[PDB]
Amino acid sequence: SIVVEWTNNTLPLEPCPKEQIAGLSRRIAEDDGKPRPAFSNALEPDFKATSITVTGSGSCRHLQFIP
Amino acid sequence: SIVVEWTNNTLPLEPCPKEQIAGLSRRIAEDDGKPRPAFSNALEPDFKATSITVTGSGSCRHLQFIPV
Amino acid sequence: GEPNQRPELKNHIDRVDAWVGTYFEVKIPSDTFYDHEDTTTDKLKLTLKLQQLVGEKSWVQFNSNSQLMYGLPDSSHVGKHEYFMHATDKGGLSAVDAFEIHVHRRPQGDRAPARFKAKFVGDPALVLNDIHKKIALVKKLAFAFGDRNCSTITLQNITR
Amino acid sequence: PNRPELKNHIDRVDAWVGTYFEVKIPSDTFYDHEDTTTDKLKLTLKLEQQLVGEKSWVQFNSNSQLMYGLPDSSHVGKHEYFMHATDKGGLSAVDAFEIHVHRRPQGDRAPARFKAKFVGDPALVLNDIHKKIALVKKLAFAFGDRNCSTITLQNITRG
Ligand SMILES: [Ca+2]
Ligand SMILES: [Cl-]
Ligand SMILES: [Cl-]
Repeated sequence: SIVVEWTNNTLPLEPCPKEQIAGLSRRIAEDDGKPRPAFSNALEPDFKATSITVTGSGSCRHLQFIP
Repeated sequence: SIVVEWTNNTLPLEPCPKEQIAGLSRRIAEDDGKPRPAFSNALEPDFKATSITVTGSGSCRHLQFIPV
Repeated sequence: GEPNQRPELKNHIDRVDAWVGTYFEVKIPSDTFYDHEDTTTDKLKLTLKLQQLVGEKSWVQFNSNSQLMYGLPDSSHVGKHEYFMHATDKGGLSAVDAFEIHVHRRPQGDRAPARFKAKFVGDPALVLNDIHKKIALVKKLAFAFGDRNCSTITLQNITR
Repeated sequence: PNRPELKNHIDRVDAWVGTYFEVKIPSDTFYDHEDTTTDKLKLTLKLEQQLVGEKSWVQFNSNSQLMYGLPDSSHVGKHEYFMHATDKGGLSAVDAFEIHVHRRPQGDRAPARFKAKFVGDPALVLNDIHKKIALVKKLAFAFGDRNCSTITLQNITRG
């Protein structure tokens, strides 16, 4: 399995943009880990996504967004 | 005449990224105010550029990049 | 043979984040709506519903054919806005998704490292009235820096 | 022959760790007298005329005259490359330009960390710069940001 980690460098640093990160999180994943078709179809055919995780860091170090 | 002011929102705030602004400056403008073809052709046909001015601000408040 | 079932909303368009002077673009996902007979969202008729005047001066626009939402807000649009996305099937039944567009203040504010100015020929009315010309301006200025079709340009002012 | 000439240096390519960059060669870079603009000439990217390798984080398509790449943490700093333009007289001209690789735009103060698990082995990505370049471009497309580099790769590991 290939675990790929990235950051969206458009997010503001402070204060914690929890509402912006949430929207970005639910756009690629459902309530659980399941990737949405926008994300599956974009990474296909070269990469097939199984599970997505979005955890907070920095100003959002305490929150978690996608299980 | 239409004077348009804009910022490239990908530029870092601090320290003064004078070297990046310079590169961006010479790609759209020559040493003087003259727009380069990459800038002219991109704005055509809707807009015809006449003169470009780029001055520094914020962390680059003291510098000026176009003209010269 | 069977009664038309109403389209259903599966995944809320929750939030659209936009910035003053900066082009934004949101393509409506296909798993947003789902109809028993007409399937996914691209197979439904979408209509965005919210002011005006004679000119299409709305800072938000929506193409129903591409199902693409786009726009370019100014300083007077900062804050939260509530919109409604309507999805109608072939039988005329509809589902509605209420979502919010939050327009933030101009990126970087006054700590921007550089202020670019350019003078063009003509009257500023063709841009300061027509949102589509003003969208063209900002997309072409990004293209002039090699940034294809990206929102790396933030419009600061247009004057004479 | 003719000598092909240099009017406007490629000058500066600003790049960031973990972020895809793309620079298409302008037509007013080189200007020959007999062959005209930079488009018709044969362009080759070089380091002592040492060709860019297959695992190089910078690449150059001679057909599209497109320079692109994806640097990692070991490439931070300023880099000087040389663009060779050969005319139909066989002569060459050289443009020395600079690629300055900055640190990741947010570093470790990023507000969120995204992770995704795919099917395969991390070697197939961590060996081929192009497969890793596709990954990063498709990650941007998943957010509707195609060809914008709004994605900064933080790590690739096995799970
Ligand atoms: Ca139906
Ligand atoms: Cl704000
Ligand atoms: Cl840096």
